[PDB]
Amino acid sequence: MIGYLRGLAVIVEDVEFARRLYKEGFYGRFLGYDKVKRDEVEKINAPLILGLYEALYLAEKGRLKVMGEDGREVAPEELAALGRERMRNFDEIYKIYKYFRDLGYVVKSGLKFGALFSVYEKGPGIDHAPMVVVFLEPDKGISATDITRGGRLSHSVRKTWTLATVLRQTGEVVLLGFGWARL
Amino acid sequence: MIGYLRGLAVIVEDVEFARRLYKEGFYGRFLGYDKVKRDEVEKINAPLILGLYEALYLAEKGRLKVMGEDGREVAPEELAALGRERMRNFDEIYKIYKYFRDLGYVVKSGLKFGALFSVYEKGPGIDHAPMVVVFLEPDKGISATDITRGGRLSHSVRKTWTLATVLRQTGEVVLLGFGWARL
Amino acid sequence: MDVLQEQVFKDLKSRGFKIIEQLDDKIFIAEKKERYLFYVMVEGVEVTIQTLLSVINMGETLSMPVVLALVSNDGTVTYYYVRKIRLPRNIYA
Amino acid sequence: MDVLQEQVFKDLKSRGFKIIEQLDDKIFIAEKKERYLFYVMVEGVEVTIQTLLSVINMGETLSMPVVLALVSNDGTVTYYYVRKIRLPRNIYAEAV
Repeated sequence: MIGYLRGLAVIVEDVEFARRLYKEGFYGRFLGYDKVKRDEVEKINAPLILGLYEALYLAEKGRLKVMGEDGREVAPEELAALGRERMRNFDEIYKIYKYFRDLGYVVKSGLKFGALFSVYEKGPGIDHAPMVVVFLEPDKGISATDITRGGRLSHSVRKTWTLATVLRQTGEVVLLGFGWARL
Repeated sequence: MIGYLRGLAVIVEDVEFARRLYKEGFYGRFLGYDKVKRDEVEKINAPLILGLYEALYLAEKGRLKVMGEDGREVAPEELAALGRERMRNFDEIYKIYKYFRDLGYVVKSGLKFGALFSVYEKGPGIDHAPMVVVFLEPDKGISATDITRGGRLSHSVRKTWTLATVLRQTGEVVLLGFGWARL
Repeated sequence: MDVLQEQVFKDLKSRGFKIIEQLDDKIFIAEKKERYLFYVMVEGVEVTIQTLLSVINMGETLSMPVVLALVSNDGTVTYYYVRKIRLPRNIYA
Repeated sequence: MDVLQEQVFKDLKSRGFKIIEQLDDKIFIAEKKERYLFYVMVEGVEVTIQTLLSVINMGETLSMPVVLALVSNDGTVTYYYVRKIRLPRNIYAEAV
């Protein structure tokens, strides 16, 4: 159940474990593959890389034990402290990650889309086709330009996109859905 | 050279004047029209609306006299004070507006692009290809995701975009140009 | 009064909406087959998350979909639906 | 970030670059047709504007174009050029 912390990601070298993670949540990415399908997983023998949010989630659940470079176990709270040190808004972002994951959604990097997350029902490829999730940071308002920008990030003709935030008062995760209105 | 302040924009009812403003640097938009060509102007008969930054700029240049609802002149200073109080980062953003305008570039709303401004050399329309200009607000850093986002906002196949900011310490407007590298 | 907001009224009226009530600056109800709650957002004018959430909540209360009417700095109007999502469990979990 | 940074080296090597010199955490020179100054940016990791300006200025000082190597949280690499613009007056500006 082991993965190794190497900087800001965790790498799973036990291929049989790697395969189980990927076929059971589409956790991680195999180097250097992508859009790996479940049914080609068994013929893949490469390490799996997990992002820090993924690794923390799996550690919490506990489907992963993370080992550091000095051979220490890295507990969940240690992983979180690292994220908080290095990544602005880690705690709020993790909450969002966990929100979607706890409800059964596949959550992946949003970098390629210019967004926080890409969120899938079945899996990236294939098919259908990410919900683009944009983060609203603390202390930040919203304006018209944010809204059209999200519409641009969308891969739907309806220009649909989601804004995720955590309300400071309550800690509530709040998701808003937007889409173009042809009135 | 009169226009009328009505909220956060200025209306020009003198059509001959409006045509001159539009001819002399593509200031404003004719109500009911977009991307009007410089020649097509003579057969437009509609009011022209000027955004606040445009109006302020023209007022400072002595090319526009702005009248408030009470029928009194609104001085450039009063226009700026109105913008500052309603629009976050007005001063900084106007500095950027001016930077481009003082250098002879046509600076237009960025809303449709999800950006601060769209910037042309010959204008709309056209021909054509606006530069997408994204704002970096005070006290804010930059991340990989910001960069891919800008690339998505671009209408270039090279995913080219511009970041504009005003340097805290010096007041220098700084423009950075980004584009996708196919290595 | 406000030429940018006016562009929204003109636009909706041109396509058979009736304006039912203005609730606030920036907030109004209008109807074409169903009543909607409109919130005008002018380019450059930021609002807090709390304000947006409140408008969205007003919609739910009044049983009306919420529409953001986005207005460019010089009067172009674009409309987005908005809603607060209640995300169900993934069926394909 | 051992591993994420390593993904960038692996990718460039695949693309026929050679690594010339490591200047720093996250800054290096590599060469294919010309030499470039690379700066690695990891998803989620913010960098001040001053930091970026410094790197761009180094490229000017070293006479090399600057490439930002953007790395996703799970190791996918995308590259952008960056430069400081020196915007010329617009020759096409209409008479006023």
